[PDB]
Amino acid sequence: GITGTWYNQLGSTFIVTAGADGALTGTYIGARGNAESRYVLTGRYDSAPATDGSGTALGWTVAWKNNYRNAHSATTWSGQYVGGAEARINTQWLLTSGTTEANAWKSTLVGHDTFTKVK
Amino acid sequence: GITGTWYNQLGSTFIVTAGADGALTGTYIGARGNAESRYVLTGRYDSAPATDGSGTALGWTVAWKNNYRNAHSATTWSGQYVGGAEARINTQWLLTSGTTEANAWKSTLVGHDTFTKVK
Amino acid sequence: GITGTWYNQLGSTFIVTAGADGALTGTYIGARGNAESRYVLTGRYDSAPATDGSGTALGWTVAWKNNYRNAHSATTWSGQYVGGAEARINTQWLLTSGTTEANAWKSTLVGHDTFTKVKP
Amino acid sequence: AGITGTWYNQLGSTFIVTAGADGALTGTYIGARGNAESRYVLTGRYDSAPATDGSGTALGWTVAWKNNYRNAHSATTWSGQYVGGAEARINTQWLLTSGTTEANAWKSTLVGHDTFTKVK
Repeated sequence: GITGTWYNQLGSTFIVTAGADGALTGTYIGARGNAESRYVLTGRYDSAPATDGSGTALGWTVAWKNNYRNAHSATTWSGQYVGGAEARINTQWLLTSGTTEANAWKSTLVGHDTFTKVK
Repeated sequence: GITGTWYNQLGSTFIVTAGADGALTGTYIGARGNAESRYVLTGRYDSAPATDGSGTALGWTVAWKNNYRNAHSATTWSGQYVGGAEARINTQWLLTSGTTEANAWKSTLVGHDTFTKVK
Repeated sequence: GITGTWYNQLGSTFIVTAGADGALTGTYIGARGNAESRYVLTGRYDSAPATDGSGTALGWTVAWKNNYRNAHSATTWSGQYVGGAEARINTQWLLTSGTTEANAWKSTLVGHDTFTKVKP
Repeated sequence: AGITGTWYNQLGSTFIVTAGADGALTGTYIGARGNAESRYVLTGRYDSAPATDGSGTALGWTVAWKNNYRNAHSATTWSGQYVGGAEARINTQWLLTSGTTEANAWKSTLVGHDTFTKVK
């Protein structure tokens, strides 16, 4: 149930394929929906989750460089998939920007996001 | 630079390869260091970093399932590689465990890890 | 504005008074709602926020010890109050438990809470 | 409780705290510069009856970055544990939230870690 298209609250889309070996691969698209707004995503997920109502643990990374732009940063999302009619991926995220050593204390933003199969 | 064998403060080993396409691929070997403790890692990095002294942003994910055990959890690391002599990768991490909706609020741990090429 | 009784999505109640000197003081009441689940809270907030439509930064702590029990843990919430129609405080939080050295890598939980003056 | 006194981080900041019998933490945070313009009030909570099995003492505290001389419209919360001994330390994780507009709330909060010791 993870393979497919997921949308967040702020306009982004990510298309992902969950491979049988635990791999997540796809593309993350920023609000602009532009070719310049498409980035590669890669991650991992628990390919044999509990069937007791627990979610399916997963994570993925996007580095914010493509052929058109580079923000010298990477985001990682860590969270869980929950299936059913109200299916959702609930995540918390870390965004790290390349900095000098003196500025390393403010290198990393933290936040959360929920994705759904419909907008 | 990034490609090689790295060690965290606690005794774990991260064997990584950085591809020209921005990809990170490798294997994580927990403190014990036997086969049952090896897990697949995948991630992404900024393959064209700034030239002004800043680090190179990167992230990766490990899902804690292999052929021998499954913890129904995944860790994502978010940070930056700082080169020179005494190369290091400084990270913050998020470990999420699959949980029921009732326990979702305690699903994610956070910490920090620093990796070096010297055990 | 910030002073009052606020509720999170999971049933808890936050009773707070915002002092003129930037002090936050109050009581946190867990979902159960009985006296065994009342805890003291203390914090700080920006008492002179920007006038450009930014939120008001704030934070507070609750150690999870009262006269009835002691979880050997403490939670800090960091966030901003956003005024308006349906006023809210958006926060992220860190809960650290006391642990030994060998287990300090799993001491700290991270999460997020949204509070409103209207109870779910 | 071992906690009262002066604590230093590696980046050059100092904090002076008093640990109250009731679980109160009160004090002053002094940034690297060292002058009055770099002094701010701190308040928090700690576990006043920690376990005796060698586990750390959970605590947290908040500073809002406003004094009489300046206002950065932000606040930090530190969540951690005190570990006693000859080389006592407070190990923490922190969140720094800045007040922002709603359109920028997604980049409102930084996370990091810091360790404080009794010797500079």
